[PDB]
Amino acid sequence: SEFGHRTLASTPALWASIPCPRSELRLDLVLPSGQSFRWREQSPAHWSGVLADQVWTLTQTEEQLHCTVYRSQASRPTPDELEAVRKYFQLDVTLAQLYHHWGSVDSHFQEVAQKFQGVRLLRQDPIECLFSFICSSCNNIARITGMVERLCQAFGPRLIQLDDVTYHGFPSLQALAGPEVEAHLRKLGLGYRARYVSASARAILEEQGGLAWLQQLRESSYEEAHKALCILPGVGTQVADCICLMALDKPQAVPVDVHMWHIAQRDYSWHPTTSQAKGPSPQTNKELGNFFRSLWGPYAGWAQAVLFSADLRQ
DNA sequence: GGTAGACCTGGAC
DNA sequence: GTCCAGGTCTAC
Ligand SMILES: [Ca+2]
Ligand SMILES: [Ca+2]
Repeated sequence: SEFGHRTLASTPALWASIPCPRSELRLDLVLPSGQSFRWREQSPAHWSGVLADQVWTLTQTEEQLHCTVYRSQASRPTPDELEAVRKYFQLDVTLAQLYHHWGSVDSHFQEVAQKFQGVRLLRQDPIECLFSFICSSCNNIARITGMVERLCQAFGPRLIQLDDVTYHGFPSLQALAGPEVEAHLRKLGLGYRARYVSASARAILEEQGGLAWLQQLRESSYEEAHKALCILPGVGTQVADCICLMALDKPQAVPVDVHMWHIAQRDYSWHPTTSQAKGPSPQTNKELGNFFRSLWGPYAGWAQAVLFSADLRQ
């Protein structure tokens, strides 16, 4: 059928697959795990969302990642469009190689890795990543997903509509820094986060040099990027790390939240050594992050995703 | 120089 | 009706 969300069976000629074994990527373990909040399983095993300013539907078989895009005449995705999908999932980074290494240096990682293959990091857009995680503060994933959706619906550009779903592109800096946005976001249920959304948008455009400043961070060292990000209102060590890890190419960045503290204590009998406190605090979180980096290496941020993801399913 | 309390809310024991 | 989720900010 020419309407609604497509499926592999429904409209064969509209799909193109990317070679990708299930071992290298599990959509069901990556898309809804708190990295990106804009993907939905509209129909069993099919995930739809905005990717590179267009709407897509993804679904995988044992060895392939099937992709279909909605733009004027319907047709299978082009190589360039697909190249964008390969880049979004950073498929050049071999998960099997990382799993092997982590497992080799962490008997526990190896035990959990057995049942949670295919967990990797998406390479996201800095702006979408920054505001989505500014909303992550003291918040659960489902609720975060709700705010972000309402936000994009209210300030994002309309793309296309499938069934009763109107997909929007993520809002721009200009739109987010616009007048009365805070109040509007409060009516959308963002709470105090509404202020930070507004404040960081203006801070970027009016004090840091705009979009480029943010994008430039992809060429800056992890320490540099993390330092710079914390300048923005509503951005702490936690959010700063999520952004470094998920959108600024800093794979050693490790977000330290309650989940990771629980993992640290329950699975490694970890405890602060250079800190006064016995629990989460600026000093102890920095220490935990260093512990995980020292344990997993340059891609500690990725290893962190595998466990964080497994800890949600539980 | 580290820490307790304010800031918002839909859903859960 | 408290308790809780990928925290951050700032007054002692
Ligand atoms: Ca929390
Ligand atoms: Ca900050």
